[PDB]
Amino acid sequence: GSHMSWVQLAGSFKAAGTSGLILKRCSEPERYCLARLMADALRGCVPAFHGVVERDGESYLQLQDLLDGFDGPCVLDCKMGVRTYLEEELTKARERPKLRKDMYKKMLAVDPEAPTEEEHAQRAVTKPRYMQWREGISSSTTLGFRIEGIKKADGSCSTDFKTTRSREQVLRVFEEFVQGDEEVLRRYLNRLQQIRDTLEVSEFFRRHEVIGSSLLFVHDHCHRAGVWLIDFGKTTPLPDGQILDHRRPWEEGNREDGYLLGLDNLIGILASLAER
Ligand SMILES: Nc1ncnc2c1ncn2[C@@H]1O[C@H](COP(=O)(O)OP(=O)(O)OP(=O)(O)O)[C@@H](O)[C@H]1O
Ligand SMILES: O=P(O)(O)O[C@@H]1[C@@H](O)[C@H](OP(=O)(O)O)C[C@@H](O)[C@H]1OP(=O)(O)O
Ligand SMILES: [Mn+2]
Ligand SMILES: [Mn+2]
Repeated sequence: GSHMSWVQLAGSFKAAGTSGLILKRCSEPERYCLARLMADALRGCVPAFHGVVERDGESYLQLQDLLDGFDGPCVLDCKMGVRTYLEEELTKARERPKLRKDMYKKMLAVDPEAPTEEEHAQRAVTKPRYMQWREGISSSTTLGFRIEGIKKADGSCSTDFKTTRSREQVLRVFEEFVQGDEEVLRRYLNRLQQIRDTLEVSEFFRRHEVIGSSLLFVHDHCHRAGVWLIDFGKTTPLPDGQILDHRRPWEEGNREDGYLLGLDNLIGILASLAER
């Protein structure tokens, strides 16, 4: 049905006046990206962007509500890429470190031996250090994606995936998500194959570093299944006609995100599940 229906039964999102739409707090990087994407090969792989609206003295993206076509949708959010922070965060952490006390807490909780003696003394870590740690205990570093959350239309949700890392651990999350619906799994795989094909020919994709975006998997008990790319808040244009392959390893300077390494692995796991 609608994401704000789920929000109410359970941020940056607000109910839209028009049926089938949702509002997201406007950010300049994401507005720029959605405008380019409506004219790109990837047009059909992202939510429709209808422009910006003002609601209580604040700018919102008018987006397609991806849940609108579905009867009580199941949603899985997959964060894509081997790297999940911009390179400029590394520069800022060196010259002008913003110590994050919150990120220290989240880290200790998962692994008490993870922080350094100095981080323990600071009770605080830099964003890049926190994000690099998150990448390594999840599947991000090795597979180039990670499961972030699952939501169901009753309000039922889980974000308990921070140590979901191995190929087989990831497969078991998708296995439980699709609940033996062969039609949903087949439609997901067909959609991911067509998405990969579109990304490989996209003018937008070859010219942009795609960081912190997700693949949103949506299905219902009527066996309807869709997948879309979302969240272009950290997607940045490459300088002066530079391009990425989105598969080669990230080395500070080269701006590689491993997006397609992730997608390749995600397709392989779903193809493996389908043969189980
Ligand atoms: N167009 C959409 N239609 C329906 N639901 C959406 C849409 N965009 C986002 N959502 C929902 O909102 C969640 C958060 O989306 P998104 O990542 O764009 O926002 P965010 O505020 O940057 O969140 P995060 O900090 O987790 O990255 C998604 O996982 C999904 O459940
Ligand atoms: O907004 P801050 O806290 O600076 O960063 C969050 C980070 O706290 C979060 O960690 P957890 O997912 O909570 O472990 C992962 C991302 O949502 C990240 O947001 P960006 O993707 O960088 O915009
Ligand atoms: Mn996001
Ligand atoms: Mn985000």
